[PDB]
Amino acid sequence: MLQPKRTKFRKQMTGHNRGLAHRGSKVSFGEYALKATSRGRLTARQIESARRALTRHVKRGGKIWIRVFPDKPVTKKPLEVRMGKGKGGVEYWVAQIQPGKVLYEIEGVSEELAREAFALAAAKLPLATSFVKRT
Amino acid sequence: KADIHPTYEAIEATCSCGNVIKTRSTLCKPI
Amino acid sequence: FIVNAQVRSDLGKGASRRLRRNAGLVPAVVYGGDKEPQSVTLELREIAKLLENEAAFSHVIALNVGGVKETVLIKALQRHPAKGFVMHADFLRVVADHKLTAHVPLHFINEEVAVGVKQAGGEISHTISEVEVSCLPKDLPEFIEVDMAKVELGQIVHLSDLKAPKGVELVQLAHGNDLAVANIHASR
Amino acid sequence: RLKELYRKEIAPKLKEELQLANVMEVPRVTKITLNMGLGEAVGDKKIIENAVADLEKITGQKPVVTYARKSIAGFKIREGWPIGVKVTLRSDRMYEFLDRLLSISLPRVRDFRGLNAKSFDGRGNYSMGVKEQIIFPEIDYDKIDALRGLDITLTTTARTDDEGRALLRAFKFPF
Amino acid sequence: TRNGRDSESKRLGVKLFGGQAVKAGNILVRLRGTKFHAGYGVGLGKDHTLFAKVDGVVKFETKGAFGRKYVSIVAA
Amino acid sequence: SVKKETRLRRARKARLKMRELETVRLCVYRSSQHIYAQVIAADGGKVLASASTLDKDLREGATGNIDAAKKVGQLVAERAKAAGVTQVAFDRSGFKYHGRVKALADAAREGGLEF
RNA sequence: UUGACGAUCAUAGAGCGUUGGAACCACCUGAUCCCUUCCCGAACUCAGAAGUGAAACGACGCAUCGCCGAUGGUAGUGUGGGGUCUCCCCAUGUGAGAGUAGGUCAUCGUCAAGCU
RNA sequence: UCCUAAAGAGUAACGGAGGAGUACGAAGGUGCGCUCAGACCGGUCGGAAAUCGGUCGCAGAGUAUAAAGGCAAAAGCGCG
Repeated sequence: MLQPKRTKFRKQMTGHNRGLAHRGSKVSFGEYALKATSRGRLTARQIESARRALTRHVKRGGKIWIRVFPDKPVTKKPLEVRMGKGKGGVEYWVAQIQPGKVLYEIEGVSEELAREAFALAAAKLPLATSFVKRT
Repeated sequence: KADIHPTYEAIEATCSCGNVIKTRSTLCKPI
Repeated sequence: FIVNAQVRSDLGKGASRRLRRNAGLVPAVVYGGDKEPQSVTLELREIAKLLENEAAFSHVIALNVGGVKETVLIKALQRHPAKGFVMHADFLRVVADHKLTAHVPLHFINEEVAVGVKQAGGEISHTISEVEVSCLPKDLPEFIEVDMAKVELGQIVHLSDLKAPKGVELVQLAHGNDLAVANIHASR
Repeated sequence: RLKELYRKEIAPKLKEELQLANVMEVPRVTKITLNMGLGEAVGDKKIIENAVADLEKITGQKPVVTYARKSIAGFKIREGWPIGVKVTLRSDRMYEFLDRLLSISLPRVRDFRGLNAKSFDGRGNYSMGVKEQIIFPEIDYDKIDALRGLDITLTTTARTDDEGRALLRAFKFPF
Repeated sequence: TRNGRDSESKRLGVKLFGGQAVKAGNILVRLRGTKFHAGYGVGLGKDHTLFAKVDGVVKFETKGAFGRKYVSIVAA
Repeated sequence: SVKKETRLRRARKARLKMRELETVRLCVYRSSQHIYAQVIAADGGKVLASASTLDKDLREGATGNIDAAKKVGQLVAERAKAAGVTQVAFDRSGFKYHGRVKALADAAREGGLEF
């Protein structure tokens, strides 16, 4: 899926997920967008479930942009292992969302076609998203 | 310096020294 | 296009948040060429009508500060990112002679029937909008009409092609660049 | 010889020709660093002493044999090996060398070898290589060995490459 | 594969701040290679350790081209 | 130019070490016509004594020889003693201490002014 | 009209354009003689102007790049208390960064030297 | 040596990343000189790239040895 080609390091801290989103909250390319109103983190297989939902409800044209990109590796110790022997291996990759961030953009369609298309992509994402327009 | 070794006694030799060694004291172009 | 204001002699973080929940107001400033910057309260119920309007961004608005009247153009909107609503306004006095700078909407007026669309299986992809302006404040550009009905499947449109009327310059040609505007391409 | 041919004849000749305003814009010829040798089979280093005594004898000065900075172009030198020659010729004995070329070096080439495939660079300099024999001011043509060739890189005091063309056009570069 | 092995934390810093009084051997800055340059009356020892030579008050002033940090001691 | 900034690049070492030591500096400046000399106080911005060829009572038309510069270092050794100056340093200012520079600085040691 | 040495380090920079000689300065002539080149009077040095302001250097103009940069708002945060408590909110003290209006073709000091 | 380490020092984990158990009689002292990589165009058999010439550079090179902090009085390079 979406992940970097080569990385300067292999593992990374956890950190926190604070603040709002002041850059990333403005629609730039499309004319409609699905911005996110609750904080969370998306695990890069949800993105391909939500992408392949929008691309078959259009069928005709339109252009799709994917604004967010996962770059944060997240580990997971295997089962039946006591704690404290190192750090587990990287299983998947995560992007970090915070309220206001725009997830998908669309243009070249009707608004009422697109409004019922982001309904399909929102049922695959674990966040409370909304519908916004270009100003 | 003095390390440069001279042929300039013969670089300052005869210029129009016939067409017998230089093969031309009449033209510069070979044709 | 008309608004009316008040003075706002209370500055901070604490006094600025109590405006938004208690009274429903919105802070603002008026800063211009001739005078000092002056702060101002407006309502969130009024600016909502102006921001809903189409060409109101590139247009002159008369402001009633007290009974004080001034022709005011708007160049900023700080906006709440999470919920989405207007936060402080930051607009500008208009002098009769100092050049000006604002942003102008585009329309792409005639693209129903394009030769790239009707002859070849066509698409029209608007890359840019909100192109700037550098005018004289006396005569305003509300918008700019662009016509992509004409020539081709497979041509892009630059900034040099579309024309700014009555002697108005474009800042992007004042710098050494020329941005592409719209494309016509084949669908997937 | 050609120095005072230059000073009296050519130096006023070019001034109105390029419609120059004073003396000091009229271009000069500065130096001949010229070249010599690329590094053919100098892993063993003993061919340099032949190539030194070649250009030592036909110029009058001494080679300053060049080492390598960081080499990749065909080979791994382990840089710091003798690879070059680089003999620079200057004013009082640069006009004296220039009269060997194109006056009595034209019969030692056969097949016109002037400006016949070259052009300049953008700043007004001329560079040219040879492989055939040139005129020798002392008789040195049967030195029997592997003849390594060399270049005649020239630097002017011009501004553009057109003024390099009229520079010593009186010295009749073949075109 | 396994990685502990840190070092033991040399205690670098800056002693003797903006308005102190000094002597003749005070040290004023350990250093790690010229965060601060030798100003008017200071020493710059072997491993770029600054030190005083005369008595007075530390300054910590920025001067000159390159904008380098000059620790000088002012007889005040 | 090409020449001028390189001798400025050569002069900034010794001129900056004479600053740190707080020494009365004797500076010099050579030209292709004639030769200057100045004594600058211990701040770099105050000139105490200064002797030149271009004074209106020394211009012989033949300045800029080695024999011309011997008289320049002669007259500067005595205006500093009239200013009460000894214990000086000699900044050669990027000039190689060989010819007209060195011959002037021998005239200073003869004059009683001592380095 | 200049020349040296500083003060201050871009609001002092870069780019473009214009302009200055016989006082200064620079290029310039020749290296015989000092002296120099891992080769070369290029650089270094010496005896020296003619010749020239072309180049270089200084001055004078342009905000085109650069560089400084408000006010207002916003982020964060010390103490006290809250709440739906992996995050925020209230009282109170504090308050950027980014961006906007706009600015900038520097300002001085010491001598010799040009009304001076 | 860096990070965890909370803008003074210090500070743990079978917490994340790397290195040493030496070299040098000049690779030390001192005086005198001198600037990088790269880009590009011209140039004999190299040739994407050797040497040479040139413009543009504005440390993107270098530093005996890991990384961090530095370096135009260059702490980088050459000669007596």
